[PDB]
Amino acid sequence: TNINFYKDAASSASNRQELQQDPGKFTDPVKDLMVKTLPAL
Amino acid sequence: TNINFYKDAASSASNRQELQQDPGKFTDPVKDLMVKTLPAL
Amino acid sequence: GVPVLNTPGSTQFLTSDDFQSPSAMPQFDETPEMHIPGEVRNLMEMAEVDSVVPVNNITGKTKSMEAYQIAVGTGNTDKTKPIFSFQMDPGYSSVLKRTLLGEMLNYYAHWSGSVKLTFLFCGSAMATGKLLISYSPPGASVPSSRKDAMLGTHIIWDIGLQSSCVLCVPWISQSHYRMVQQDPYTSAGYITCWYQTNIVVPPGAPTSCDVLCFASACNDFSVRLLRDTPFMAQPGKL
Amino acid sequence: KTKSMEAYQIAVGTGNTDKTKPIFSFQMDPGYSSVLKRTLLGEMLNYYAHWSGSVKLTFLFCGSAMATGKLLISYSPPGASVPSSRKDAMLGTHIIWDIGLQSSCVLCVPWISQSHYRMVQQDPYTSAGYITCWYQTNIVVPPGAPTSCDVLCFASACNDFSVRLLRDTPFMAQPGKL
Amino acid sequence: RTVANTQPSGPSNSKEIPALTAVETGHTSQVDPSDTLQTRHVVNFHSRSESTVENFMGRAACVFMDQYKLNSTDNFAVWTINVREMAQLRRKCELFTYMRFDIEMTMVITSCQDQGTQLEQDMPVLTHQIMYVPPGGPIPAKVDSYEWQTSTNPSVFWTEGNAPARMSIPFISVGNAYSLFYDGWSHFTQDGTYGYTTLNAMGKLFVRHVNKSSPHQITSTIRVYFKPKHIKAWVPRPPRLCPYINKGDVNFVVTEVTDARKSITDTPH
Amino acid sequence: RTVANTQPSGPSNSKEIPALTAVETGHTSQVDPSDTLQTRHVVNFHSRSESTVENFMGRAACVFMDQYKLNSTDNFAVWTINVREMAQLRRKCELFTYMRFDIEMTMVITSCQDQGTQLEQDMPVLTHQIMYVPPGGPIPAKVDSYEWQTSTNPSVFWTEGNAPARMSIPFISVGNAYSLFYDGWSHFTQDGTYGYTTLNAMGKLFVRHVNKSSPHQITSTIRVYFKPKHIKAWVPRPPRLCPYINKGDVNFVVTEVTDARKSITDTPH
Amino acid sequence: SDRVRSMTLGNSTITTQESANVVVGYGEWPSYLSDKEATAEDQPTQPDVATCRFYTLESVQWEKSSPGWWWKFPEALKNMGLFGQNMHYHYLGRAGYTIHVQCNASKFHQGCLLVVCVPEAEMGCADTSTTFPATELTTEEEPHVFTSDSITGKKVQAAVCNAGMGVGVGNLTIFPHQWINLRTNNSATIVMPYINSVPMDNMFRHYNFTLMIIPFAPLNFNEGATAYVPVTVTIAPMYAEYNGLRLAST
Amino acid sequence: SDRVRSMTLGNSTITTQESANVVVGYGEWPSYLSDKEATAEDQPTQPDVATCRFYTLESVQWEKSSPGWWWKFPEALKNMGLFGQNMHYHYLGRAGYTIHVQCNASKFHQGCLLVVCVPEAEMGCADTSTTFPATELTTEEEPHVFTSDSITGKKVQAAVCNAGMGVGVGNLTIFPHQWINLRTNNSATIVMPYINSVPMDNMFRHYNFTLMIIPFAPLNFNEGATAYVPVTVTIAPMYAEYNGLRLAST
Amino acid sequence: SDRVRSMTLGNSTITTQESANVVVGYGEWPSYLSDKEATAEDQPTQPDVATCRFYTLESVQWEKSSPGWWWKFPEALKNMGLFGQNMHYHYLGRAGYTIHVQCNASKFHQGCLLVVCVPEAEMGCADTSTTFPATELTTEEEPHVFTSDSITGKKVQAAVCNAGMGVGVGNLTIFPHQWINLRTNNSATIVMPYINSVPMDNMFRHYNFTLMIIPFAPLNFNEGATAYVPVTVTIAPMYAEYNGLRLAST
Ligand SMILES: CCCCCCCCCCCCCCCC(=O)O
Ligand SMILES: CCCCCCCCCCCCCCCC(=O)O
Repeated sequence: TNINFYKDAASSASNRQELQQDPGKFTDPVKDLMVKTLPAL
Repeated sequence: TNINFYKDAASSASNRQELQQDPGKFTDPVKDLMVKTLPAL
Repeated sequence: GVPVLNTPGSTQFLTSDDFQSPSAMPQFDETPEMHIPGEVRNLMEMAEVDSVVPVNNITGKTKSMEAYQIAVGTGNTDKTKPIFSFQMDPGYSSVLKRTLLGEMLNYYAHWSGSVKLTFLFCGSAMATGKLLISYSPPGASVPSSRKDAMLGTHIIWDIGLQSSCVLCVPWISQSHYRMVQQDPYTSAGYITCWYQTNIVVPPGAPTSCDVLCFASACNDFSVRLLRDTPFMAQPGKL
Repeated sequence: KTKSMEAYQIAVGTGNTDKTKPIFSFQMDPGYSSVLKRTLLGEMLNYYAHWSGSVKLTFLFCGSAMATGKLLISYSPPGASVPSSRKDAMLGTHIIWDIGLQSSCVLCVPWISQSHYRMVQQDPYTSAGYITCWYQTNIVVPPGAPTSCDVLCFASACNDFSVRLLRDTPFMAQPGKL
Repeated sequence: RTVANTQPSGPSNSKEIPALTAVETGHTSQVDPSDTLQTRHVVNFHSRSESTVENFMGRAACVFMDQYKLNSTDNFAVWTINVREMAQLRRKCELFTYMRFDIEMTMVITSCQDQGTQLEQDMPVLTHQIMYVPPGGPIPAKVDSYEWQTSTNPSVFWTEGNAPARMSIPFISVGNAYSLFYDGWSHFTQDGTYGYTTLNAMGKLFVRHVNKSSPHQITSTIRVYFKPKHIKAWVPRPPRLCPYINKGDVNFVVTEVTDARKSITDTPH
Repeated sequence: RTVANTQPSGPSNSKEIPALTAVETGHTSQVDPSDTLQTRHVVNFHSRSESTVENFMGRAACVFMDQYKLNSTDNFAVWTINVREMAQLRRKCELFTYMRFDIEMTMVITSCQDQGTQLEQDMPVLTHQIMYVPPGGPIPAKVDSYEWQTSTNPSVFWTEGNAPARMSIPFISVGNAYSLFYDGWSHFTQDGTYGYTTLNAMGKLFVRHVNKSSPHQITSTIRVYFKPKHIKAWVPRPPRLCPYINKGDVNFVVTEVTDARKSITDTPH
Repeated sequence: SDRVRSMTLGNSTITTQESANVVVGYGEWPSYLSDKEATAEDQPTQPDVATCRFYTLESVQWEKSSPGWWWKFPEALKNMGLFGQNMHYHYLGRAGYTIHVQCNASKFHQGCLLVVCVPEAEMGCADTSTTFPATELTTEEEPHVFTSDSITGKKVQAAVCNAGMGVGVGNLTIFPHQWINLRTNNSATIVMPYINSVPMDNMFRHYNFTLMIIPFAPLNFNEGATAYVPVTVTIAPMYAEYNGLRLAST
Repeated sequence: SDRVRSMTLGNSTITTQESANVVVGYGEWPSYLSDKEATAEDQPTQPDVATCRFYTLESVQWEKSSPGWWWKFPEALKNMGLFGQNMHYHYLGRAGYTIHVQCNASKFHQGCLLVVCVPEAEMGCADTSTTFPATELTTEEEPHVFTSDSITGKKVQAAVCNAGMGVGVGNLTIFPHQWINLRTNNSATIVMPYINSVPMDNMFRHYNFTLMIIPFAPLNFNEGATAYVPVTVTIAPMYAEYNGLRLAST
Repeated sequence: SDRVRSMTLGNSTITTQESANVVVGYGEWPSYLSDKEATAEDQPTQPDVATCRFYTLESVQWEKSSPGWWWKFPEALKNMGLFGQNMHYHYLGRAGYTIHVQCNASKFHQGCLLVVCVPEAEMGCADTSTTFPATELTTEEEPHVFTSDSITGKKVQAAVCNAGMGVGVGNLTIFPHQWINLRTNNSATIVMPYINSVPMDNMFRHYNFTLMIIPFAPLNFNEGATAYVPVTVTIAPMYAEYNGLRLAST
């Protein structure tokens, strides 16, 4: 299952069950918050 | 036994111990309930 | 590492094995499941549902629609003769082999349960008659007289408004599972339909009425040993 | 024009000629459509075999500040011919882009599909719709402003967007050892 | 989980007429042998196991047999991935219109060592790369093309003499089920590809020898066995009586409804 | 973990103008189909799985194919260890400037048994030593040199006919990430090696036959497959449209932005 | 009584005096696509009565020699009211069809029709090598007749015994089936819900199902009885929802 | 700001950057016909997005000499999507139209359009004795232009000063009116509800209203400015409800 | 309003009246290297205002035919104040650059610049076999212009379509990007933090990023408009920290 049989951390199965996502790094990189429901100016 | 050694759900043994059955989808598809002990009309 | 002794079944591709295997695409987001009506979680459900059987499978009639049609007539001739006769076992009987229960039987080697044959009178609404549909358990000759069929299991079908009598073969077997393949040991009985009374018709109605037999599986029905179907023969690459 | 910068430039003009003709037209499916195959969503689509989600095409008017006009950017769901009249495009999903201070209208294709996941590879079954831009009104410009203004289309993925089946990209072809 | 037990019955003269039903209703009679006839109390320990669609598809069957050689397009085997290529599993899958099954492919590959004038040179153990190109992906044209670099395409890279390769595949259909039967054209103009070929376009399977070359021609046969598991059959269909003719369409030659018997009253034995 | 569900929408005549945005801001609009148009409440069970960089790099792809022979420098294969040798995984890794991935190498080695005049002598199972020399370490010059004594260099010593060798490698970059793209010169004088070649100097991989010699020439092909796992992509980049020309530099031949279509209004079908 | 029936879907209503119980397709009543099972983000067009009404198709004479007929739905509903209009003006469409086949015959008429809604009845070509055109299977105006024997050419294999899909016609009762036996029934109603893998599909390229009316017992009437016995299909889509407003497709 | 606007009725959406406040017709927002005010007992067909979407009509060039144009709704919406299809397939129809007239002009363009929805703008014949045919006032394809002066013949009196209804055009602001002044406005939106005496009326014989776009100040642009200034009407029926499914009328 | 902006990093200040929101590089604001993420044990030299100020680079005329320009930072900041002096006198340097590109154009000017900070934009040689010298890509004095078409020689591939890195220029928006559209924007500010694998790197051998200003829509102005439209890069390193005081490198 998820048991790690090798002591080294790199010698483990890929973390394919991690679906963390932060698109705001690329889609919303502006300093001032931009709301879609207001003019962008 | 029933332990799943692979993270992906599809990468598991077939569910050969599931014997769920609903023949009423095919044998009894009529809207009005039909009881064998009464005339079908 | 961990001392592991390989069993004599190692490194084999057993077809019927519940062995977990690595995923081709790990963490693959399968398309969300929707409630598609008619979810088949067992093919004995499609066996249970009725299926017109080719009772009149005489040469040439299998090509046409008359294979399912069971001919009945308002004639004194051949009234002491069966309307039809065939073998009960859906596995190898010509009538029942390609029907829903039979097709889901030849995919298996053993079958158990009560076949129920629903007989629909596809004739004139004023065409009234009494038939004697009889399953005779094996061990004796095929019924050649209506009395012989009456001596076995039978139901009198009084054709009327319902127009469909279900002859439920009550699983008269010496073994818990009859064998789908043709073997005399698990050979089933004989289903024969006769005239308990003539098919009386008014002068304005056709004498040559038709009957349809629907061989269906009951709740008892089950199949135990899977096998490749003999019907689906592949001569070569498609 | 693919070699030059005019590939991205969507030409618009203050001329009565060809006003009843689309500003542009192409296939919605980013997998195989020539316009959308090498873009960010398309390039991250041809690395996969199935794609689902709402493509949103942000259209930036790169013209004169006093160049004001109304466009009709329309995604037409598949099953019918490519829109050849502005009315046909209006019959499908569409947004009227009133070019102004914001200068960018987002045409969000609302995932009008018969299957949960369209296929990235070109197949008629999961074939997407057609994105066509027309003139709802001419690009009115002052006498001191250029008539041949430019528009940039930004195809982007929404929060709905996902890809399901990974595959080697057809774009990256290696003839031999580097 | 066993089937319903045969309830005890007795003589009856009532208005219930359990045998008398109507097929005009379209409802198969739910009658039991206790209803029509008189039956003893039989506890049916028989169970509808191995008849489950999960168990029925559990039997792994071949779907793709091809011969690809070592030392053109004959050095690797191309498979438009469909269950319909082999009739044995095709008819099983064609028992249901829609089956949402996680398919477990178990490649069985056996080298042949083609009969030639010289076959005195022994090649080391042949490794086999079974690459899966998703639909629309890069399709290799040579056994050493760049497509064989499996950056994203899954590949077992199975070696001969070991356990048969097996890579379970999830449900990859764009729709919510695998349409084994699809009476629909590829294009909305109702012109194009008619049948399951339209919706059941699940990519291709390219099988090659990882070994660059051999002194003598070796034509390994890739025998792909598809085991459906986690199946969700949704619309049952009858088995196709007619023999399968085309692997991309349901086109068939007419066949008799059943094996013809001499007479309507002809009961052998 | 599923993607955001399409919230139900309706007719709207307001000053919100969700469609009207500004790309001049550099912020991609966060609008949804419910914003611009009127959409039904659709619960999106679709998930951004297999699109994760962890899952995207999970697909193992070749990075190094070379032919080293049995019975000079052609008896062992030398690999300056870089993902850029094979274009399939290189473009995947070049989607991000920095990727902190524990790389899982899975060597696939297949003997070829080179076609010669005499090939009637059968050699026993060939063992393969895949030694990794860290950067600056002792590089072997012969197949039997002292460097092959793996006092510190890791080596699988894989034998043919078994499961493909696989040795997971941790994050070994001197920096805190693998700079797939590095617009920097090797020397501070801004003269030397420009590109990823500077920072991505992760040693060499020498592959040899542990067997001393064979009666006939056998040229086994080492097919190194790199599976990144525990990846930390940190600066995304577009895929390289141009075909890869050099494995030590980003140098490229100019290529069209996309497949040219007949017209700006040319919509096939 | 169960023989009498009345269905008032939309403006049009169907009243019958000898009609057995209606065969709900596979036991599940049709309904609008739920948000859980929806994959299209467009706002669904749901005409409750404009499109969800009984459309009476062309009536075909059930001759003595008639082997069968088939209608391909929803493409058979083209040019049939606002359901056909919404088909033309929408990329994706879902509907649960309560087909009602009317076969008015006297008490002296012998015959039986398997009125079966086969979901995705992929039809076989008459010549296996080629593929038939769309006109051969599409049922826009007239039902496509199953032939009593095998035919050849760029058409649909119309062998009634094989039901055109290489499948035993007697086993067609596996699909939602109702029997019009002139002894008892004169009309069959099958309330077949939307049956497809994808929650919504185009209504032109893909035919959601085929209504096959197969006379298992051919019409048999003595001289003096009405010879023109019509088989009239009256199909009413239910809970019809369309996504993807687009240019009309013709 | 009030200048920016976004209307997402149906699939089609309209986004504007210089658009004044939308003129709700007579201050009442359109809605479906209530049971209290309903006189037709048929089940109303209410496509929420199939018919209630923005339909972009033919764009007419605002010339310097253009005196005005008129569209007759809902008959101007014939052959325009499922709204027109439902018009054809229904005896009675009700809709509240949020017309959006787009006139994109630069900052150097002088002009002003009275975009006014006149309910029941009965048009006068050019010759008072006779009555004009339907083609003269109907706006199926192209806007019918008001003439600068008086015309004669079996047509509609197109005198712009009299607005074609014998009514002072300057007083047309009595009806729901919005001004497209190229100084400030480039688009006018009038959300006109269903306006008729009968709660539902046929959409062919009776035109619920007429959208008259009257240039009070003619388009004035110096040389070098865009001469093709288009006046594009994008009308979106809202809360469209139809009763009386019938044969398509053409 | 969002259009007005004012950045007072260091002594120099930048005030703009039409400037969209500043693009923080990848959503993370620059900061001094934390002790957790620091690998150099030298005491960091952190001039808060001596080096962290707006440096106005050479202004390049945006011609109609100009395909693009690129600056290679921080090497483009050589000989630019105490930031360049600290570059010369330090082995390792980290800085978060808030580049501000000023393109003052009138309301009659048509054009759009993708001002994108590409981290580690490895440039391709014009001839793939060889490698270009440092002068070809370094931007010490003047921006290096992207060519409209392919060039040859020991230089940098300056094909604007491939952005010099074999990468689709239209996809360059994947990196921190801001658009100077003369319709709306006259200046773009990208606050790009220190972006490198190593926490601190030499500022000569390695260019932390490249500011590529790509005119996607070429400058289009009618006769009489200002022809010299300058593209002025004003880049301000923020939180600039240097380790390894050494002999000045020239
Ligand atoms: C070698 C690793 C990857 C294996 C991928 C091969 C299997 C692809 C998926 C097959 C889907 C089911 C078969 C086609 C659809 C159908 O007709 O049911
Ligand atoms: C045989 C055991 C040892 C295996 C060592 C081989 C792999 C060395 C480490 C590779 C690091 C990642 C690839 C190079 C850096 C990059 O460009 O990402």
